[PDB]
Amino acid sequence: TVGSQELFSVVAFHCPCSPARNYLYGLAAIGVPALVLFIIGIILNNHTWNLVAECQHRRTKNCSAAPTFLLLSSILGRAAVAPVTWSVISLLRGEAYVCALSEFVDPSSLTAREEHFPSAHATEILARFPCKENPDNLSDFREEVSRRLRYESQLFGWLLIGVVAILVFLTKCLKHYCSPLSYRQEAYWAQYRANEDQLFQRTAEVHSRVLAANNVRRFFGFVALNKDDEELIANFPVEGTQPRPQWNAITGVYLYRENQGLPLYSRLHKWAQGL
Amino acid sequence: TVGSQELFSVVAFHCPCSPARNYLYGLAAIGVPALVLFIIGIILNNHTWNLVAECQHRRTKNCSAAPTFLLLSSILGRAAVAPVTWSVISLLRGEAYVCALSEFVDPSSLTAREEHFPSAHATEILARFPCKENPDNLSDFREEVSRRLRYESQLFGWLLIGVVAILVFLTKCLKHYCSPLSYRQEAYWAQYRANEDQLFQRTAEVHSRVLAANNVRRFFGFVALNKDDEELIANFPVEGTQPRPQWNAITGVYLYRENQGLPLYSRLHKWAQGL
Repeated sequence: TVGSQELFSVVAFHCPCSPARNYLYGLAAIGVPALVLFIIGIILNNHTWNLVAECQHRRTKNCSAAPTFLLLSSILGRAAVAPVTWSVISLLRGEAYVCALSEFVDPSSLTAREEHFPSAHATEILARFPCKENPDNLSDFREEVSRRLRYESQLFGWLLIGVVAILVFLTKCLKHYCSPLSYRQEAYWAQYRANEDQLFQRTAEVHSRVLAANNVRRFFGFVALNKDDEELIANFPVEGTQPRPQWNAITGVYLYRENQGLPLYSRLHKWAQGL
Repeated sequence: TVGSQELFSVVAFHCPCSPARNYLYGLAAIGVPALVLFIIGIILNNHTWNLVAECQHRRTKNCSAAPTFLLLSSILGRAAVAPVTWSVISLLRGEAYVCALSEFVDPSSLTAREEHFPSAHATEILARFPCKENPDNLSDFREEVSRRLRYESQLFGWLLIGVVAILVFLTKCLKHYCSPLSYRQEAYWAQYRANEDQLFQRTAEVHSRVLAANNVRRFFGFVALNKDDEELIANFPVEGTQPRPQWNAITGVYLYRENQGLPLYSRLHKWAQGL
């Protein structure tokens, strides 16, 4: 609240009342926060790196661009919410759009009201309306064009949130309509991927810690463990880790080939059933 | 004073702050009072009618256009003082001239001050300066152009009163330099014309009254006189009046022919010496 206002004050809009310049600032303050939120949505997502590790060394578009497209749909479903929550919250606030298109209004009524105002004065005085710099001779006209431009901004924001709503609906019906499986089995697959990822993180931490303890014990002569780590060395000994081709056989896109009719829900499962 | 202000209020200037119109009003309020004062100066002068009676039935430009020119110089000396006292008192007041040439100023500084003001707005806002209708953005500019135009008006008024001063000086040196006589004899001639005109008016009233009394006495049987008129009938009887060619021999321009060297100062004197 307090720190939220103290951070929202610097990011707040300040319309530069200048023609052919304010619309560039409006485009920046709309798009560039939406762009950085979009790119950190791709950054925060981990399955993007699964995709790039799938296509870099394998160089395999052999299946199709459609499993990559469904993966990318999950990517943008995690990611692209952040640009579109910013674009609509700017558009319905309308400040960026009035600062954008204040210098594009038909000045005919303004020229009739301002005793034949010339386009050199008209475009510049149109740009000065979002700073409320209109005089008393044009304050009502500035309020009228400000309300019409606020209308256009809010209508564009509502149309954009409507079309992204129908877009997310259509990609859900596409994902369930181009599905190679049920929706109960897709839920089982989602729970399998969550269980495998959580179990794999926990066992990677445990196996890495046991390997580190064996190396340290080889160095010093002993190790410094809590009782939990003493139980870890007691329970799960290691002779050696896993080779890098065997590690490469695990990563990649989540396949759904079915070995001998029985399904394989991930590449680790494919690798385990392959042995 | 009080009635003078009550009459000066209606004749006072009211500048119509409108372009290509206010200068016509300034030209009217300068010239037309000067024109009517000039024409009533010709009307009030009686020697104009002496000139037109000299040139109408005689149709005689036989002497020259120069005695007519000296007579007309006396005409305008009596007359033309009234237009030129009006033109300078309007010009030094400056209101007619600022109302005239407010719509002719170079609007370049006004266009630079008024954010590229167009000539459609500039000429009309130039015309509105003599009503002090400039805003705060141009009040100082209106004061500057008003003072410069007041300068131009007062300088033109001073130059006009200077040139009419040198003009009246040059026509006096012309009249004394193209004089056919002395200046003492010209003073004697002026006193002769005044004495002849006054004596002729008095004896015309007296002789007309005695003729009217003789006609009335022929009608009723008597007359109604005061004691002064009784003395008038007692002193100056009339048999008959004077014929119209003899009356035409009196009127005309004041000649200065000299019969046998001895001068004749007016046409009555010429007529008397001719008998």
